[PDB]
Order: sequence, then C-alpha cells, then structure tokens
Amino acid sequence: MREIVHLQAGQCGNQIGAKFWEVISDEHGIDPTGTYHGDSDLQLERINVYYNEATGGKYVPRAVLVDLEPGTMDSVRSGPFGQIFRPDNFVFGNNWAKGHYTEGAELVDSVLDVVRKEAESCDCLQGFQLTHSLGGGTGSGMGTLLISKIREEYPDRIMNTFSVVPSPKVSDTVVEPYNATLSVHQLVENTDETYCIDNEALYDICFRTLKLTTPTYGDLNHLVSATMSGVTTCLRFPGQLNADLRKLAVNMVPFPRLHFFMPGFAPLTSRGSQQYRALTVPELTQQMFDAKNMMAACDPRHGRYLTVAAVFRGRMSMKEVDEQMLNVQNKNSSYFVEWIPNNVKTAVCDIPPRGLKMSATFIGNSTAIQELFKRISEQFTAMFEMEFTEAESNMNDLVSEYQQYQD
Amino acid sequence: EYGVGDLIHNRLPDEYLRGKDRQRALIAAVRHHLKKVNYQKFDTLLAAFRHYDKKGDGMIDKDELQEACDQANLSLDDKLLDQLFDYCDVDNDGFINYLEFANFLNWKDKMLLKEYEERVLLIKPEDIVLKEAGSTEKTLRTLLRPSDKVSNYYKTTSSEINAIVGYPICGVPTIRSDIPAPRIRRISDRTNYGEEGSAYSLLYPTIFARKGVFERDFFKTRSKEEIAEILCNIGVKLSDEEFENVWNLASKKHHRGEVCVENIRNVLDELR
Amino acid sequence: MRECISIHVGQAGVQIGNACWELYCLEHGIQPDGQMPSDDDSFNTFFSETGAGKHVPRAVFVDLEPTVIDEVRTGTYRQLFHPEQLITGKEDAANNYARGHYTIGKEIIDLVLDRIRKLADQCTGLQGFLVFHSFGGGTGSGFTSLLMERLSVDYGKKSKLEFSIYPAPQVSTAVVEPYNSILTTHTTLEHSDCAFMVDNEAIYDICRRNLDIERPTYTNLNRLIGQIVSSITASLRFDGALNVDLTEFQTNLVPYPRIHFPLATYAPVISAEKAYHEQLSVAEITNACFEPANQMVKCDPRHGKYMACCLLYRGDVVPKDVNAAIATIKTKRTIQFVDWCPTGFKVGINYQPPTVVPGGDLAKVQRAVCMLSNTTAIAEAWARLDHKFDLMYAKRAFVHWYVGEGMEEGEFSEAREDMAALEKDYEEVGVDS
Amino acid sequence: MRECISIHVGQAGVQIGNACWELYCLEHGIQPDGQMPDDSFNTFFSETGAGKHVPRAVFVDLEPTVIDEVRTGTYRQLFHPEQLITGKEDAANNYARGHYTIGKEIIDLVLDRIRKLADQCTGLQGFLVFHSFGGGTGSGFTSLLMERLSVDYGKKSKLEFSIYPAPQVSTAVVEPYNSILTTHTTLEHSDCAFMVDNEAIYDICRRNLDIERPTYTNLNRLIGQIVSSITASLRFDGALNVDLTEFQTNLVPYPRIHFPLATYAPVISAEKAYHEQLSVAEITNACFEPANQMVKCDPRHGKYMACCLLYRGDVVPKDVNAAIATIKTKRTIQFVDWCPTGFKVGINYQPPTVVPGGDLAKVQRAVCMLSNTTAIAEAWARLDHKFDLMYAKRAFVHWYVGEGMEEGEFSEAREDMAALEKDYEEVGVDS
Ligand SMILES: Nc1nc2c(ncn2[C@@H]2O[C@H](COP(=O)(O)OP(=O)(O)OP(=O)(O)O)[C@@H](O)[C@H]2O)c(=O)[nH]1
Ligand SMILES: Nc1nc2c(ncn2[C@@H]2O[C@H](COP(=O)(O)OP(=O)(O)OP(=O)(O)O)[C@@H](O)[C@H]2O)c(=O)[nH]1
Ligand SMILES: Nc1nc2c(ncn2[C@@H]2O[C@H](COP(=O)(O)OP(=O)(O)O)[C@@H](O)[C@H]2O)c(=O)[nH]1
Ligand SMILES: [Mg+2]
Ligand SMILES: [Mg+2]
Repeated sequence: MREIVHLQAGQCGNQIGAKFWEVISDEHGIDPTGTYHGDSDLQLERINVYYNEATGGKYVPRAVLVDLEPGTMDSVRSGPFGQIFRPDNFVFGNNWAKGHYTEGAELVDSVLDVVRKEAESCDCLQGFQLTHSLGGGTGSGMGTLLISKIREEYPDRIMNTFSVVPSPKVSDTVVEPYNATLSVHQLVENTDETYCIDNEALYDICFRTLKLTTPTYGDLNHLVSATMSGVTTCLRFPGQLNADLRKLAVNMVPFPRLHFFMPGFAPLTSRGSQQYRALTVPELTQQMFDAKNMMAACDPRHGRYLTVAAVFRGRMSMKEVDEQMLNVQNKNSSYFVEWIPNNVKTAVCDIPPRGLKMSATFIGNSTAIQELFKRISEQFTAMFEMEFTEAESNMNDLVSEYQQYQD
Repeated sequence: EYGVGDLIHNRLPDEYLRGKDRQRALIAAVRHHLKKVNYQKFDTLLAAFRHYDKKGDGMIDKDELQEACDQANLSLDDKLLDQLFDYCDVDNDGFINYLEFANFLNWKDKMLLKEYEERVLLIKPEDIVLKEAGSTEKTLRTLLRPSDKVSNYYKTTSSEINAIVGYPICGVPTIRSDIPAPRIRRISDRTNYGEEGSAYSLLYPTIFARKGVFERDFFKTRSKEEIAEILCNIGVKLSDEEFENVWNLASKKHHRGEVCVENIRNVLDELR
Repeated sequence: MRECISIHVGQAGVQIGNACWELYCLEHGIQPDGQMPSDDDSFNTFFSETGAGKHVPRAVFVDLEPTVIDEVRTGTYRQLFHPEQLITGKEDAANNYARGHYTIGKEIIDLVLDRIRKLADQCTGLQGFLVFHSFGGGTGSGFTSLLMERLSVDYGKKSKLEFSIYPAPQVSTAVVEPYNSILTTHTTLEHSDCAFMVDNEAIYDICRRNLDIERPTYTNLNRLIGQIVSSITASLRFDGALNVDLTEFQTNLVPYPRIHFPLATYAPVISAEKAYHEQLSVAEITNACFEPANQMVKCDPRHGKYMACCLLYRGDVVPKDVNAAIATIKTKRTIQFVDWCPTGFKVGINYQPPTVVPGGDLAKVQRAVCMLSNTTAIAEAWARLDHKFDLMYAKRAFVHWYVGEGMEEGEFSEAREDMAALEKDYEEVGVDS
Repeated sequence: MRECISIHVGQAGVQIGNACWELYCLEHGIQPDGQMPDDSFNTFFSETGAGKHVPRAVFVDLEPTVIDEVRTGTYRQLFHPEQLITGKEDAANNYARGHYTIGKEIIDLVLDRIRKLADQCTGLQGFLVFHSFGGGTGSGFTSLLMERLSVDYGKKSKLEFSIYPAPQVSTAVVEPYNSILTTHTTLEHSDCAFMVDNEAIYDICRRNLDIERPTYTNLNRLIGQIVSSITASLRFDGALNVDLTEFQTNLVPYPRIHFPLATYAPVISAEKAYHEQLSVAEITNACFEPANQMVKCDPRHGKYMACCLLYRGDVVPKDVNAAIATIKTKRTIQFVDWCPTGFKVGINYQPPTVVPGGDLAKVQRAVCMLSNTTAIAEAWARLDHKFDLMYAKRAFVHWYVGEGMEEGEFSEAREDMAALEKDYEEVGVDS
C-alpha cells in the first residue's frame, strides 16, 4: 500500500544498507535464500513495503546498489545476506568532481532507469531512502546528484537520507571539509529528512555505555541500522498510536530549512549490568534523554530543543508515556523553546524488536547541530571557485537561522 | 567476543553471531546454488529426492550429500558440509527428511504438489496444507527454525485484549427482601422489607386485609392439629387419608417452609 | 422502528468502536458470528436482521489509513461487520487538516455517501447520527469537517451527536493539535446540534484514584467511554419509566444555537474490592457526579455556572429517591445555577441495570447514572487552546505544510476571530441581571 | 437513628482506636470479617446489603508503618480500603510540620471522608477525635482538623480523648512546647475534652490489676472501656439514658472550663474479685478515692465543680441515692458553694463485656466517672514552668520557625495559658 525505494551509495552507505537489510530480514523472518520462516502472520501482512515477491514466494529487496568500484560491490555480494538482492540492481562503474561531473555523469542514466522502473512497478509509492556519507567523493558527488534528479522527477514524495557526518578527531581524509561543504548545498535544498550519524559518537557509545574493547565497523553499522528500522516500523507493523513518515515530517519540520535530525536507540545495556538493571518506561525515558546516548558529537546542554519525538516498540501503557514526557518537559523547562508548546511527540507500536520485550527510538531536532556546522565551516575556511563561496554563504545562512530562532 | 547485536537482542552465549559471517555466506551460497540446480534439472520434487537418496532408505546422509554436491559441481570442505547438514537437520535426528529437504534444499512453491505426489509414507497427513486461503491447490508445511519462533514474541495489544466472545451482585436493593422483617417496627424504621403492598390493595382491600390477616400469616407454617382444626372450622370436611394426601402434596410443592396456608389452599384448588 | 446510525472516523473513533460494538453484543446476547443463541424489539436501533437470522450492525468505518481498519478485518469481529461498510484508503492524513479535507478527503466521500444512502433506505425511522473521532488528528479533524456539509445538505433537520476527544491541557501526543482543533470547531458550530466532549488526562486520574489502575491503557479508556454511549442510547433500546428520545434531550440541552457543548460524567466507577464495603444508594451516586474530582473533562466546574443538566439513570431506581436527591443539591451553595434557568434538571429512568464486561476492571452495580452538563466553565478550557494557537501562529510556524495542498492562509485568521466571538458568547450569557 | 463519627489521628489515637474496635465488635457479636453470624449497631456500623458491616471510622496518619499493620492485620476486611489515609515523612514531633507544611497536603482528602460519612447519616450526635498532646501529628494536625469542622458543622458536639503529658514520665524533649500550642487553638474549637496520662495508668495497673510490667497494649484496653461506657447510653436501653449533648451542658460551667477527668471503677483482676463483694454503694467510694484517679494530680488540693456518674449493669436507683447523699455529708470531699447540686447519675442495663486475653474481670456492675475539679490548676502551673525554662534561652525554636511558624506565636500562647490559670483562681474563691 505504501512503499519506500532504497538507494545505496558509497562504501559506508553500502555497508550500512546491507546491515539494514539483514536486520529487517530477520525481523520479518526471511531466509537469506528468500523463503519466509516465522510463526507470526504479522510478518507477512506487510511485506510489500520493502520487498517484491518473485515467482514461487521468493522475496527480493527494493534497493538499488550504486558504486563506481567493483570491490565494494563484490564485498556486498559475498557478504552474509548478499545473495537476496536483484542481480540487475548492482550498478557499478575520492573526488567530488569525479563523483558529480566527470565519472558519475554517465552512470546516472542507468541508475535512474532502474529507479524509475522500480517506482513504476509500485502500486502507490510513499517515499525514498538513501544511505551514504558526506565525506566521501562517491557518496557525496553521486548522492547529491541522485537526490536532485529524484526530487526533480517526483515532487510530492517524502525523502529520508541517512548521512554519515564528518568527525573532528576520527577523520581519515583531508578533502573532508571540502566534500562536506559541497554536499550540504544540495542537502539543504532538496531534502525532507536528513539524519546525521557520527562515527566518533558511535565509538564513544561502544566504549562507555556498552563497554566494547574492539568495536568492528559491522558493529558500528548495526547500531545505526537498528535506529533505521525503529524509525520506520510504524509503516510495517500495527501499533496503538500509528505515525508514518509524513506524520513525522509534518510534526517535526517547523521551517523548511530545519530538517536535520539526531537519532537514538534506547534499550542499550552491556552484559554485566543486564541482571542489575530492570527495563521499563521511566528508565527507558532516562536512557533516551541521556546525553551520552546521542548519535552525534553535539552536546544538548549547550543549545535548545525545537521538536523531539519518540517511537516505542512493545507492550506498554500510554499513561506512563504521557506522564514521562510531561514530567521531563517540566523538569527541563529551559532546554525547550517557549514559543512552541508541547515539544514532545509519542508514537507506540504493538510489536517489539528481536529478542527484547520493549524498545525506544529517539529522534531530535535541536539547535545543537549549529556547532557541528560551524566546525566544518571553520575547517573549510582555513583550507580555502565561486560555488565554494556560495556554499560557505549558505552554511553561514543556516547557522544564522539556527541562532536567530534559538534566541 | 560478542559484538553489539548480541547485546542489543539479548542473545544467549551459545548463540553468539560474532565470527561466523563467512560461513553463513558460504552456506547461503551453496543452498541457493543447490536449489537452482534442482529446479533446472528435476521437474518433480519426489524425483529430485529419489535422485539424492541413492541408497533408497528414505533418508539423506552426509556421504550422500557429499556425492550429491560432487554431482552438482560444488567443492565443499568437510566442516562446511557438516555445518550445512546441521542447518538442514532441524529435528537433530541425524537424517535429512522429505520435509526439510523440500524446505531448505529445493523450491517448494514453484513445483505444485500433484496427485501422484500425494499418492506416494514419506509425508504425514499433517504435512499437507492449502497453498493459500480459499484455494483448492495444496502444498507442504513450512518447518520452522528454532531462531524464528516468534508466536509469543509478537502479539497485538488492542484487538487481542479486546477480544471477548458473548460474581454475585454487590450493593443494596431498593426492597430489602434479604433481611427478615422485625416482629415490631420502630417508629424511626422506614426501610421497605416488602410487606407494604400495592396501592390497589391499600385502596380496595380484600377481606383478609380488612380484618388483619396478611401475607405473613398466609406464609407462616403451622402444625398438623392446627391445620386440622382450621379445616374443620372452615367446614371443608375431609377424611384422614385425603388430609394426609393434601399434606404430602403441600410438602412436595416446596420443601423449605412447607405446608403453609397458601400451599394448602393451592393444593385444595388444584384437586377441586 | 426507532433506529440510529453510527460512523467511526479516524483511529480514535474506530478504536473506541471496537470496544463500543462489543458492549452492544454483550447486552443483547449476540455472538460475534452474528446470530443469537438457539436456546424481540430491543436490538433494532443498532442491528438489522437478515433473512438467514444473522444480525448485521449499522456502522460505517472510514479511515484514510489501512493499518487500523485491517486490524478489525483480521480481528475476532470479522464475521459481524458488512464487508462494504469497511472503507479504507492510503497514506493517511499525517496530522494535517489539508490532507483530510482538500486533497485526499475528496477521493473517498463519494463512496461514503453511497453507504449512508443505503442504510437510510432500510431504516423505517431515523432519529440521529453518531460520529466518533478526535480533534487532534488530521483525519479526525479534516474528514469530519467536510462530512457534515455533505450530510446536512442530504438530510435536513436530523440530529447529529458527536463524542469527540478534547486535547488535554497538559499531555499531548502531537504538536499541531492546537492548529487542528481550531479548524474543526470553526465548522461544527453551524452544522452540528450537540457535540459531546471527553479528554484523555481526566480519564487517567479516574483509573488511578477510583479503580486503582496504576498503568491505564487505551483499552481501559475505550471501555469506559463505551459505557457512556451505551447509557445515552439505552432509552431507545429498552423500556423505562422516563424514556428519553434523541430529539427531546436536544431541546433541553441547547438554549442558544451556539452553546451546544456539554460534558459527560458517569457514576459509579469503582473496583471490585470497594463495592463490597461501599453502600451505593440513589442519593450517593447522584452526588458522585458533582464533585470536582469526577468530571471526565479537565476543568473546574466551581468557577462557572451550570445551565442545563440531564441525569440519565439505569437499573433499580424509583422516582421518589431521584426528586428528593435533586432538591438536596439545589440548596447546596457550591453548585451555582444561572438565574434565568430556574429548572435545569432533566431525568431519565431505565429498567435495565448496567452490564459488566467479563475480564474488565469495572464492577457490576444495580444502578448507574450518566450525567450530561451544559456549563459555562469550558470557556476557560477554550481559553487555554486559543493561547496555544496564539504563540504558534505568531511566527507562522507549521504553515507551509498546510498551504502546500491548496489551503489558503486567510482561513487561519478567520477561524481565530470566530473563536474569540465564541468565548465572548459565554461571557455574554453568564452575566446575570 | 443516633450515630457518631470517630476520627483517629496520630499513633496514640490509632493504636488506642485499634483497641477500641475489638471491644465494639464483641459488644454486637460481629466477626473481624465484618459479617454477623435490633438497631444497636447503627451508632457505629453502617450495614451493606451482603450482610457486611463497615465502621464509622476514619484512620488518618502521616506515617505508613502504623496504618500498614491495619491493612495487614486481622482487621483488614473490616474497614473501607480508602478510609485508611496514609501520608509520608510524618511530622517528627514538630507542630509546624503537622500544621503548616505537611498537614495542608492531605486535609482536603481527610475532610472529604467526613462529608461522605455524614451524608449517609440521618441524625448526628457528635464527633470522637482521638489524639495526644505530646506529638506533633497528634497536636498539629488535630488543630487544623478541628478549626475547619467548626465552620463546616455549626453546633455539633465534638469530644476529644487526649493523652495528657505526665509530670514525671515523658518520652519527648519538646513535649512541653507542643501542649501549650495545642491548647491555644483548641480552646475555641471544641466542646469537651477528656484527658488521661501515662503515669497514673501505670500505678493503677500495678496496685489494682497486679501487673508488674504494664505495656501500651494493656493501657488502651482500659481507655477503650471508658469510651465504651460513654456511648453505651446511646446503643442500649436503660433506666436513665444520657445523650452526648446532655452531659455536654452538665459538665461545662464556663466556656473555658471544659477539661474533665475520667476515671473508672472497678478495675481489678479475676482472682481478686472472687473474694470481694462489689455493690453500688462501694464502687462509687473508690471513684472519689485519690489513688484511683486517672490523671496524676491531687484531688484534695482542689475543689469539685460538677461530677457525672455513669453506672452500668445491675444497679438500682435507691442504692445510688444512699451513695450520693453519703458523699455530700463528708468533709474533705469539698464542693464549691456556688454549685449546690453537683451530681448526675446514669443507669444502664447491659453490663461490660470481657475481651479474650484481657486482664479485667467480669463484674456485674461497673461505673465510669467524669469529674470537673479545680485541682488541675497546679497541673497547668507546672507545665507553664516547663515551657518557660526552655524558652528563656530560645532552645528548640529554630526548628519550629523553619517550617513557617513565627517567633511571636510562642509568646502569644503563654499569656493565653496564663489567662487560663487565673480563671480557676477567679472562680475557685468563694463569695
Ligand atoms: N480514547 C482514545 N484516544 C485515542 C486513541 N488513539 C488515539 N487517540 C487520540 O487521537 C489523538 C490524535 O489522533 P490520531 O491518533 O493521530 O488519529 P487520527 O485522528 O485518525 O489522525 P491520523 O492518525 O493522522 O489519521 C491523540 O491525541 C489521542 O489522544 C485511543 O485508542 N483511544
Ligand atoms: N495510652 C497510650 N498512649 C500512647 C500510645 N502510643 C503512644 N502514646 C502516647 O503518644 C505520645 C507521643 O505521640 P506518638 O505516639 O509519637 O504519635 P503522635 O502524637 O502522632 O506524634 P508523632 O509520632 O511524632 O507523629 C507518647 O508520649 C505516648 O504517651 C498508646 O498505645 N497508648
Ligand atoms: N559506520 C561505518 N563508517 C564507515 C565505514 N567505512 C568507512 N566509514 C566512514 O566513511 C568515511 C569515508 O567515506 P568513504 O569510504 O571515503 O566514502 P566513499 O568514497 O563514497 O566510499 C570515513 O570517515 C569513515 O568514518 C564502515 O564500514 N562503517
Ligand atoms: Mg490514523
Ligand atoms: Mg507519628
């Protein structure tokens, strides 16, 4: 009834998308071959959102895997769940100019033909989701081009991009501020939801709250894919208070230039303290409003929160959730704005994730990302023909709008 | 040693998935290749099973699976074949049966089950299901891995809690028929025990109400000689045998509070 | 012969109807399959008999999102409803009045009026409408806005009776609920006749201090709302001493055409363990309706004044105890009536006691009463909602989502001035001589 | 048709009131479940149609650990589950905590129960509030409880049963501070208030009941028998039945002198009374005897104003007349010259009953006295000296002023009690 088209750009986007497909596949009970295995009919009531039924009950993802290098393509194909994908949806061929003007200018015809075919085969399409990073040449140059072309073709749709954001300490590329500054220009204009992911915040979450000694890139991607599934479980599973992507967008976008969001996953706990800690709604609220659970190198104590939403999974009451949100908004009164009453939004789904009684996913729109934008601007200006100046101008406009709405 | 997925999904230490992605990919690749080869070569699933079972015992063994993969052009390690065999054998009886062969090594939905397949036992009567709801076509049951048992995991709150298919009363009644009426009523007493009857009865009274005889005197039980002298003074002259018959009928009409005046009059009216 | 129709729009209206329609099946003894047991004119308001003996309810279930109506379609009551009265759409309304009224709401309402036309043809006598929704949602606001203006044109002077979810003063589940509430009640003022009001935060404290339910759930809320609506229409299905028709409590409750928003109060709501200890008489349950704790809308009735009340009883009651309890109330100085309504109490008596739902939290009592009160205290309730509107509209926030579908900006300014006129109407009527 | 409402505030009030309700249930033959296996129970119990009976009692306290033993103990099934009101963090023997900060939180819930209990009432005789002077909750909460019951109920009777702070034995350090503040507000919001003290009950339990080690369980059994004797003219028939308003008039000569002393006779063991003969003309001689007085004071130092004799059991009016006229001819038992008649007699028919495990005996007749004497002037002259010594250096004042009290109200209560002392000397002198 409602469908989402998935696009995978860049190496990091490919890995995160593959982990997403694994997570939702074993949440929906799909064999890596393609057969269905599960006791619950609610796994098969809504399978046309992400999957297409082939002949004989085989299900194939509705994703397009696009890259300029065969190495990552072969890695995803030889990965654990790589054989489920469509063999025609693998389209393959560090500079933003290479990704947007010279080498990526010819593959996008073959990209958009397959994307248009998969959109035409859908009954009543709802939206797009694209996974990439802002610091890679391919993941920026091809990503912004695909966003621009899809927004030109389909005006009245919802689009969610999941972008891995540059970090100050863990950065491994030198053209990182250049690529970020060149990509925010297109991500501020033709985007309905941007989701910021920081690998430094991922490392700190793996270090402090979960106590990992050797965090693997797959373990970093699993935590992102859990939040990616949690933000969209309300389109696939029945709930007590349902809210789809457009219901999230209308509530959480006050002005068209403020749609960059910090996400969160809230039942996180290590093996040592699992018996010592009980899990219910109030301490789920405590963990999800905890600042160390945040997904970016931004500190919420510095700024102010415009709009916050929480999607819950599992069997729980609603009076507890309403009391929890009212109480936390009353205790933290200076941390929310005063010209918008009722900054909190609650959605509750009747289905918890794998191996857990309940779960909580946090999503936030706050002024704290203005520091994240300013640090990239300051890193770019020291290393820094007219489009660079225009990009710096629009970043300055964005942080000025954040400051004038914060104060 | 545990990753982040085990921590997130609270998985048991026996079922940790760190360090097995390569072997899961290899099992999936060999599984899909065998399914593709089976569909391309054998048009009948029973024929494919009979080709795979060379010894004819109805079971598939590890050496038979080695020979089958050698025929199907796959070079497998012994560890890989043992792990794939353990994946295939859900029931842990050391043998691959028809059901999990058709569910893990072959496409069970592309080849529809036919009359000869039903006639040819390898399958149980519980192994046949309808293909889909409201359809005459029949297929095989889907064996489930122990990882994917989610029946108690997913349940809807609203509809399932609401699903209802269609202790003594607590409070005070308007008419206090449960409390027996006191012998003498206090002036402050106002509660209705039921003796205050109809407005018709108070307006136009019957002869008992005029002369003081009421429902309490009607329903009060009496003694044998008292009923005898009451009947004798009325003048309804009865012999002792029919008097005892009337007494027995009045006792049988209601065991508790027996032989009341209303019961005796009802018995007499029924007999007359 | 007396027959009424019920429409459930949006998630909040439909989900109450799941709890509402099972209470009618329990009261009349109808199985979910749709037939009476093998081992009557009391079920004709809500059910129609077929030739085979199966009973079919008169309800239309309309929602623009398929994820909620399909729960009924696969639920335990799939064998009861009409398969063509279950109408569904796609891609909901996203908490937007623009999608529920202007763009997506126009692809459905041609089929919706087809269903209402068919049920009105089978009706020997039609008495009123029963629409269930919430103000905060986009579908609950957008879709019911254009629904009356098709129905009120189609049927001229038939009564229309809502039971809508008031946004709570403190707790809320969305951010544009102050926007969606204003645009709804701009249109119900001249197209409805009586629009009853309940909210969520008042029922939460009912479950805490009366039923001792520390964790109330939406299943518990909808059963208690379902008992009120089953007590409103109980004088149309059963026999009683003082039967109240839909048209005759509409006259007594609406003194002026723009003052038609009464509050619903139910009594007694107690658990199982308290009913053994407590003695519930006629004079106590009617005084259980007037305390400041036990109103089902979050407002203080002591600030305002009562205009008209409707005390609808059930079960083993007698009229002498009712009239003696009323004259006790009028001498109390806490309850203040306006001086231009010397007689403001209307009473209805029914012979059928309340029916306990198995597995529920409510107790079973010989008698219960539903109190409907038209009072001026809800003007301050609307004052908080207008104050919510003013601070959000002062910077034109959440507007470009509204104007992207076809709605103009000028409707927001002309709906706000209607509400300031409505609040001063309560100030005009409460000022005495 | 005559019934009363009993409120039990504080640990002293509740634990005494715990001991009262076993005595009340055994008078009418009702199990602790509350169901019987005749309108005598109408004074204290309201019947439910299932056969249950609910007492007309509201147990209120700010501590959870004193009411939770009622919800757990063997009288769990008897009371209403929500009549038992529970606070938190008590008052900690602070009059300012139980009156200005913590007592204001629950009083709306407390007075709600009084409204609901009195609406089921068809005719009300008065209230029975149990408390103590020493504690913060038993004094601070009762002060605001009583001041708003006067503006809600106009001229309804209100009888307090207070534990008077004994001269020698005491448990609290700021106990003299609480009693001075308690009297200042209660003097204008009550009708009668009967006191006993812990010191006199200790000696009566020793020299009469032969108990070497009395405990607080045994004291409340004797106190509950006195309050059972006062109410028994309402529940049962008798030759001379006294209403609560009858001795409300007959014991208060002036609007400020309303502090009687209530003593009991005979209180002796089962082994002792087997030898003795108990008659009407001798049980009342032990009433005037100074070692049987329930308050630690000297009756011979003061002069009587009025007395109330409530006989129970098998007594005759001829025997009382010889008993009363004997006393008025004697010398050292002194009555004031402006009050020629000073006695009221109450005759009742049902004798007192015995609880299982009790220490009192089964006597055919028993008498409870209510005496209003001038002897308690020295009892208050002593308390003002205790109040003055600590207040001269301003000790334990900074705790009271921390919760909202001001320094001036400690002073203003002092001359009010000083005005109370000179009122006895004003009326004690003959004319
Ligand atoms: N009493 C009750 N109210 C509910 C229930 N579900 C939702 N609501 C109320 O509905 C209000 C908002 O409406 P929605 O839940 O969004 O449903 P809707 O009116 O159809 O709007 P959309 O979902 O956008 O189509 C919330 O503020 C809730 O208070 C329920 O099950 N019971
Ligand atoms: N006769 C009698 N007196 C008691 C009993 N229990 C306590 N008291 C008296 O109560 C006085 C102090 O009051 P508390 O028992 O502490 O209760 P309170 O008055 O509410 O004071 P707080 O505990 O501070 O709240 C003591 O000095 C005792 O004399 C009892 O069981 N019988
Ligand atoms: N979470 C996650 N991030 C990754 C992974 N591999 C690379 N990255 C991030 O991606 C950034 C570099 O992007 P890059 O691979 O050059 O983008 P591309 O050139 O378009 O493929 C680095 O800052 C890394 O933090 C991965 O496996 N997981
Ligand atoms: Mg909805
Ligand atoms: Mg205490």
